[PDB]
Amino acid sequence: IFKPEELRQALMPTLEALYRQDPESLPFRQPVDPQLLGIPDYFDIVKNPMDLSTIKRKLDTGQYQEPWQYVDDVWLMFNNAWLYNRKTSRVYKFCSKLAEVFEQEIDPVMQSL
Ligand SMILES: COc1ccn2c(C(C)=O)cc(C(=O)Nc3cccc(-c4cnn(C)c4)c3F)c2c1
Repeated sequence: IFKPEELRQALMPTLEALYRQDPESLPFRQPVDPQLLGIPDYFDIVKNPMDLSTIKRKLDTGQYQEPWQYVDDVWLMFNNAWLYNRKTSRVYKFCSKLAEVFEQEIDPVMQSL
C-alpha cells in the first residue's frame, strides 16, 4: 500500500528528467501518428504504443498504484522505439540516451521505497 501522493512525489521527478531532454525527448512527447509521419506500417510492428504524455496523464490521475506499473510503462516506451527504428537512426540514439538518464534517476528512488 502506497498512498497516491507519495508515489507522485517520488516518481514525478523521474518523468520530469526525461521530458526536459532537448532534443532527445521530442519524438516521445506525444503518440506516434503513423500516417502523418509517413510510416504506415508502425502498428503492424508496435503492438502496445506508449508515450510520455500517456505516462504523465496516468501518473497525474493516480492510475499507477505500484511503482512497477510506472517503470514498466517507461520501458515499454523505450522498447517500442528500439524495436521499430534502425540502430543507426536518430530516433534509436535518442531512445538510448533517455534510458541512460532514466536509470540514474530511478535506482535510488526504488532503493528507498
Ligand atoms: C525548452 O524551452 C522551451 C521554452 C519555451 N517553450 C514553449 C513556449 C510556447 O514558449 C513551448 C515549449 C515546448 O517545448 N513545448 C512542447 C510541448 C510538447 C511537445 C513539443 C514538441 C515540439 N516538437 N515536438 C515533436 C514536440 C513542444 F515543443 C517550450 C520549451
